[PDB]
Amino acid sequence: QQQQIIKIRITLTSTKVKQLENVSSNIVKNAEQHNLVKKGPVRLPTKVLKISTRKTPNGEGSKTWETYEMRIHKRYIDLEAPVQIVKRITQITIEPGVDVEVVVASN
Amino acid sequence: GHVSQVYAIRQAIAKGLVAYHQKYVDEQSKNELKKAFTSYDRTLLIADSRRPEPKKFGGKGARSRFQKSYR
Amino acid sequence: MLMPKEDRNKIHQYLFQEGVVVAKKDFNQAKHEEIDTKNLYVIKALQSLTSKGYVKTQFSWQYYYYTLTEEGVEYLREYLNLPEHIVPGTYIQERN
Amino acid sequence: PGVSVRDVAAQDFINAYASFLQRQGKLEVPGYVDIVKTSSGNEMPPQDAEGWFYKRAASVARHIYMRKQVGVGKLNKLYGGAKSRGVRPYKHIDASGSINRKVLQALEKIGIVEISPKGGRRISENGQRDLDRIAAQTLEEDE
Amino acid sequence: GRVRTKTVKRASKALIERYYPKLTLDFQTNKRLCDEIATIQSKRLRNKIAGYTTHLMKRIQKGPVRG
Amino acid sequence: ALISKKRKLVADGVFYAELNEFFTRELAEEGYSGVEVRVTPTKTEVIIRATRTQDVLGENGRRINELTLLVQKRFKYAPGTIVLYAERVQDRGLSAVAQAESMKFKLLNGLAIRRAAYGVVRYVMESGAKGCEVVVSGKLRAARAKAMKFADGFLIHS
Amino acid sequence: SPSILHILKEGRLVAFRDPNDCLKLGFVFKVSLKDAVCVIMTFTKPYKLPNGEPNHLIYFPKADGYRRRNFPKFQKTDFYMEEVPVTAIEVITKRKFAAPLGKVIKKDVAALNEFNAETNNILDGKTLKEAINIEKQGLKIHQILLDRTNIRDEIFKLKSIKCPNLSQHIVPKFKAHVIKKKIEELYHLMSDQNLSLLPDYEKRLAVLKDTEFIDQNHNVLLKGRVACEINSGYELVLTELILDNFLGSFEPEEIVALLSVFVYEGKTREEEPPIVTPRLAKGKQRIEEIYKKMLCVFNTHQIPLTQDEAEFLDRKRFAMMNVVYEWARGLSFKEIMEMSPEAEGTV
Amino acid sequence: ENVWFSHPRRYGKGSRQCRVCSSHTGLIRKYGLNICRQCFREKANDIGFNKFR
RNA sequence: ACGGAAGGGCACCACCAGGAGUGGAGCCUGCGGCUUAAUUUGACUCAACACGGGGAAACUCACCAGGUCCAGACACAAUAAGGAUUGACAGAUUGAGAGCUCUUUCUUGAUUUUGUGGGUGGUGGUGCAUGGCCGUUCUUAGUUGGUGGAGUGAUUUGUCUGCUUAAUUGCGAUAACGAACGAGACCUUAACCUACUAAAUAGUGGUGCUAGCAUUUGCUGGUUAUCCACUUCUUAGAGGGACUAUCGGUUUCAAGCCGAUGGAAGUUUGAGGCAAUAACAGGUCUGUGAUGCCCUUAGACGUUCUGGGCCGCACGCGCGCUACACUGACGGAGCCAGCGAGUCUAACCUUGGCCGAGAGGUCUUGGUAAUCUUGUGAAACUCCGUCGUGCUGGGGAUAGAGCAUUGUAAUUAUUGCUCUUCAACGAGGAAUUCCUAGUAAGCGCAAGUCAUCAGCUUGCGUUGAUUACGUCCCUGCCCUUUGUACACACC
Repeated sequence: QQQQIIKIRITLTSTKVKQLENVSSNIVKNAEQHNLVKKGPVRLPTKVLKISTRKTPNGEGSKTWETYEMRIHKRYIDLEAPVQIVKRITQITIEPGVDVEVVVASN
Repeated sequence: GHVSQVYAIRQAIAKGLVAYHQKYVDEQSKNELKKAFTSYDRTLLIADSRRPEPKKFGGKGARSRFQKSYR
Repeated sequence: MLMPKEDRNKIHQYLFQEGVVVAKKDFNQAKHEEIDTKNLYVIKALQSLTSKGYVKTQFSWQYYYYTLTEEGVEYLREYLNLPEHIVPGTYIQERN
Repeated sequence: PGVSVRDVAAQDFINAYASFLQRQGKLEVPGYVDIVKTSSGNEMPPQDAEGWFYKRAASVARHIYMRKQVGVGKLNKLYGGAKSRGVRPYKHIDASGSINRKVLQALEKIGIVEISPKGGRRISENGQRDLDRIAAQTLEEDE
Repeated sequence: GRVRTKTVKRASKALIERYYPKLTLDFQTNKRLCDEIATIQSKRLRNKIAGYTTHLMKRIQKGPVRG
Repeated sequence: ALISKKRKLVADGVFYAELNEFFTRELAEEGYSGVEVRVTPTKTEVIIRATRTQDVLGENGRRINELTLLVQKRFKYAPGTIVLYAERVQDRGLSAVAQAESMKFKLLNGLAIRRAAYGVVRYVMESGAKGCEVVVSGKLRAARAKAMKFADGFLIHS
Repeated sequence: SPSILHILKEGRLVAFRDPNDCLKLGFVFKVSLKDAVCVIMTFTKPYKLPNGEPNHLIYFPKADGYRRRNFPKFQKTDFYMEEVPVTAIEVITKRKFAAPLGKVIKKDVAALNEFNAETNNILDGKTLKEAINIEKQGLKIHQILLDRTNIRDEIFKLKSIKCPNLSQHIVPKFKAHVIKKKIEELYHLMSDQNLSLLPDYEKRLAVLKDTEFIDQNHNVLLKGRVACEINSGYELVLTELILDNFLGSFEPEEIVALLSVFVYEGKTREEEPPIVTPRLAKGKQRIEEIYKKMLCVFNTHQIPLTQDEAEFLDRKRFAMMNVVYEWARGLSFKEIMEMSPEAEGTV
Repeated sequence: ENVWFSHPRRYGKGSRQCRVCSSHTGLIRKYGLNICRQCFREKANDIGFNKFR
């Protein structure tokens, strides 16, 4: 009767930085409060979705191009945590835009 | 590339040496080293601050543009 | 459009039992989802229905958003011959 | 077309070996070797002729040496010429991979290299102690 | 070229007018003083303002400036 | 599930777009302003903003139910996973979209352009804005086209 | 899942069964991800025991002592299709073939021979490895797996395991435990604690015990006593208002006007005027604080309040302080009316 | 009805189209979105591709 | 507004100083004409001509030779279960198991049906009837109205005599006074943090297991497991950092400017994004279920099937990328990157072993991705050998013959390889394009179209120059003065 540790791995990803980092920091805080070892707030290389296209709808006009780009910021956070805290930490921390995932059984 | 790599390695050798002197030897020696290097400076200690400017549309390169006709 | 009457019955029925119908604008689609009929047949029967009131349409991104009316409900009860004050489309249902 | 000779004795490192591989009497030629272009995007066969395969042997010995573990496809990518089509300048394009495969199959037999986990092929401890030691003994002799 | 704009100059002047105690003729000290003394939006702009104040103080010491 | 993050985010964006357009089309009379695709664990909430929840919400939740059906039958969701709502937009204005709709409706009733434009601008001013700009292109009065450009207060373009 | 549709292989070995309840085996047509409607192609009839009864034991992987005890072979049957949910499918296994069901149906030479071979190869010998992937996510699923695979090895831990014949003798025991606690225990539970209002009531006790109105042994305290007089819905805050000398500073008028916040709807368009005296404002502030606290305490337990009580602070209730205060002095009814926003009957 | 009213459209410009407008030339397949380039431009900020560079 | 008028200031879409070139470096595609059954079509100085994201084997397709199909909603008559209408194996039929049509008859059961109003669709017309979008005027410093003043008024002043700035930027002056937009500021990105937050999806170091060629302990992996330690490199988040900082000169000595010092960064630190007012009867109805009016609406310019054509051509003009040869091209031994991109309701990126000269085929494996492809060990270029001046050897076209792949289908060859014809070509009149720093120029690489095809573009790195650092002479732009018989404004 230990309430056994399972090595949780959260994987946050979003197009926003301030709305995402907020959730990250919150996760860091709550998880700290419960007194658990963890693997950082590890941040990944931000992925730029670049789309090059002509400005004009039809061929006439000086040949002007237009970069249209969307950011993808991604954070993975490993909480070496018990079976108790999974349900407590999953229910909290939800946000429009911030795509949240959680995964376990690391091998 | 090759030249660039060479430049990097020499720089590393320099900085590594001066830093080593700074920590594990007296300062005067390090000063002597600097002054020997910095007088000659081929980006010896300090890095080369030029970095590739981006390519822009209506041309093969950055400042280069395509040829126009009129007729 | 000309089609077997059973398919029409299925259409009118399913629409009554839900209230909404959807359809990707594709003639030469073959079977349409949920209702057991080709998509063209659906789309044209629903157009026919719309013609004289009864159901309202909104095109939007080539996906045909059909929605039933009050007169439409009366028409469908008449066609499908089932009792009033018992089987409607989607009126109250939910508590809120 | 190729890689990793800039450093040490490019030609001499893999020339005293080439004749020494013939000296060994263990080498295992394909049969259709030496009447071949060596790459799809090339033009002529090698000018060594009575040789070349022995250069490419020690070059593949050097390749397995190079690092960790190497494969077939990688070798194709490497010795591949890049192909000249019309205007279409010199787009990097795979080699006569069969030759590299043959070389591998030879080297494995001679007791230099073996097939590894994670796929690929790896150098042995007994392997190159004798092989390219005599060729690079020229550098030890001159010193 | 390297000409200082309206919002840098005017604001700087205003600051010197209502804060002559403090604003010693050093850049870096003013730079933080500016962050404290009043709300500035960007860093660049703030720095520019600080620089101009430093310049003004430097040329206030020699004689009484008109304005 | 099992879609790349790249592909996924783009799909979400697409979903948002198609939603906004559909709502703009269907919720025209109500004075639709905007939406937000509020994804949650399991459920997927969708807040809708308009000037009035007169018939958008419906009588006893009828039109809203219809809308939900349209949403979930279109994109193919499990019933009761996707959910719609109806929040009040703030200040009947400042949101430009609603104002544009108001113009559109003012015109199509049968009115001169000036009255519409200046009505809109005045309303905007009343709503506590810095300033406004209303431009009307096309065929005003004559057969040849013309661009009338009304404004008040203040703006920025850079 | 990462291998739920295509990768696992079309015609993969699964153990399904209809309400007859016997150990069967078959090939998957297509894993329909919508209504769970898999069309399984069985090759074995309901495997009844030597006695002639429905077999209840499931294939519990990796054990010669477990399965060969009662399952040396199964019955051989030719192809025929049946639709079934995923709930009925018990344990998926490896021994399968890549070729489709259509080929088997239409009488091929390559399909049928290999097919029959696979049909009887399974029968001849079978000690298979179970394979369901956890690599997608696994949070609830992982937990379930943990629960089950510990109970998997627990089947060997207990006394009954190396019997000569277990499933022949189980039909009485099975009949007893399953059917006797089918709708007797359950019917009893349908007249013991029926609704979720009793559980929720016990959660309402958690907040009532925490707020110190009733004591922890579930009996009434002074706070609960005083509160027993108040019949209004906003009784807890009001109960909390009477504790300290905070009220002693006020005059009777000030008290009565302060008390108006509770007994008023407060749904109107017009704006609240400035408060008639600072003490009243202070009181209002205190009330607001207390109601915030109460909202917080209710919110920890996670119980939904009424629309009135959810709103309370958002609603415009606080203007009637300024109204009734003047009345409490001794003023005319016109004067007060001309101060107040709301209708007269309401006032 | 008709076993003659469909040519092969397994690939090419004729097979797949812009979901908004249903053109063929000027189709944005990148990131599997399949939007007419002009249409994409129109709904670019809607989807959330903002012009930085 | 214009001026072969004046004054002041500017720009490599202007020169000078040169560098690279274009009219024969691949022979390509684009347009014109010509040809055409059709050889669809828009755009014609800048601001049309590898542009329409237009690299089309069919579908794209709009054009041409033909063949069907109705998706003519609806209302109103009329035929009408002694049947409205539909479908139909097969003979004929025709490119064609298209009943399209006929031949023979079976099936069908209010849906349609022929007619009348009225719709509907259209890559039909009209971009000079419009919307949106974009281009350009206009890589520029310019525009406005509140209250004043001047003038009968159009209007003007403010918005300027100088000085300075990339800049109506400022400094100042002053019938104007405060104000707003544009510029700047702002945003992203490019570089500097041996400080903070950390990171087996990024590294490095130490300890158990490797030392096999230049090795004694290169650096590498053995090492997803051997555990520990670390955050310089690598990734981000948060902040700091440059403000012309200090010194000198120079100027009513003010704004500023030129040099020096330190500094990662001192041309608004570079690069972009954003970009005012008023315009053009610029382009687009072939992006749009954006649309007005017009045209057509069942031998339909509707939709759809068969087959062509847009590739019809030694070019009449326009852009475009390898090395005209010894700072070369080979044979090897060559060769470090950085943007990216990637399979689901499926077949994308391919590591691996086998077979194959080859392209490829195969058995599998890893990967929804800083983890696997993939240190995309790219190319130019470092090292030795082979030619060495020769329309030759240098390197592999134009034509033929085979073998592969993709695709219903490759024939007017999709591409790829292989051998035989052998060609970076004799430095390209007149003319004209781009260019001042990590740029120009060289060289590849990815992505965008995509089943297959790049020489097209869009970004990315790699090697890395000369020559100004100026001017108003040519080509134009901005302001002020002036002149004007112009105002669709010098065409």
